[PDB]
Amino acid sequence: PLIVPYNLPLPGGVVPRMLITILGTVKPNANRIALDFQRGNDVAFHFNPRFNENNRRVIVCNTKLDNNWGREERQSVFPFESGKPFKIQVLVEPDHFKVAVNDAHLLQYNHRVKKLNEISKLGISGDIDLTSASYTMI
Ligand SMILES: CO[C@@H]1[C@@H](n2cc(-c3ccc(Cl)c(F)c3F)nn2)[C@@H](O)[C@@H](CO)O[C@@H]1Cc1cn(C2(CF)COC2)nn1
Ligand SMILES: [Cl-]
Repeated sequence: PLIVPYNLPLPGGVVPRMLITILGTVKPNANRIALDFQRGNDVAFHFNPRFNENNRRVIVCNTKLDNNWGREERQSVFPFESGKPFKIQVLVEPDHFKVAVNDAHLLQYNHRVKKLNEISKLGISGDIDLTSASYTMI
């Protein structure tokens, strides 16, 4: 186990068939979790479970370019529970990131940042106990 915030290097960026697995436990009274796939200061893919946005649970996904947040893609299907162990898997495909949580498909996010081989860091932050963060090629 690791203390957040944690930054997982992605040397030479990401490539299709790369499967990034984040294991942890959601804190009791969790408010937010964030994964930030970064290309330098740009956030190619921000994955942001929010546990109480206007008393609703929502997944917010977005890209940050030149320090500006773009168009949010939102999803009400919310597989996380306060206090429970989770597995987030981000599978890099040619045209999108595919996200599955606890072995159930959650969402796809089309590549806005095109230079996959420059998405060289993954930041992990928010209301989790981080167990591990790793990747393999499928
Ligand atoms: C509150 O800041 C949010 C941003 N955010 C979260 C964290 C964050 C830090 C620390 C921790 Cl531990 C975490 F879990 C975290 F999520 N940092 N920045 C990010 O979630 C963004 C996504 O779109 O939304 C917000 C910012 C935002 C959104 N917008 C619009 C365009 F998108 C929506 O109408 C205009 N303009 N600004
Ligand atoms: Cl944090």
